[PDB]
Amino acid sequence: DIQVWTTACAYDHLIPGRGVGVLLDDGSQVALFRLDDGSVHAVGNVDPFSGAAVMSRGIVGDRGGRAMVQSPILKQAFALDDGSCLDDPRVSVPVYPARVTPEGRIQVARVAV
Repeated sequence: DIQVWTTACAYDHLIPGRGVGVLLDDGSQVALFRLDDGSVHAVGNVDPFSGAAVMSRGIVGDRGGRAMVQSPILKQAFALDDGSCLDDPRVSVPVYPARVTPEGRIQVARVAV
């Protein structure tokens, strides 16, 4: 595995709970969120039911303490940690490594060979 990092933005430019769409080096589309605990999480931007590129516009919440985003129309919950649909175990979005560098830059990786 190699991680190919795309720099999203300055940490202090992302408001907690307000997702943003990020384009990775290979064209993958990502929904990026910062949470109240300071963490950043990147999941697939495409709703896996409708194909709508709108996940970044979803509402961040909790399900039994577990951080999630609800898709905008269909209102289905996806865990931010592993991209699993919490409402339908057979469905998921991809999850992408996401970090904040010591200097305060948010990056998102895709994994390549």
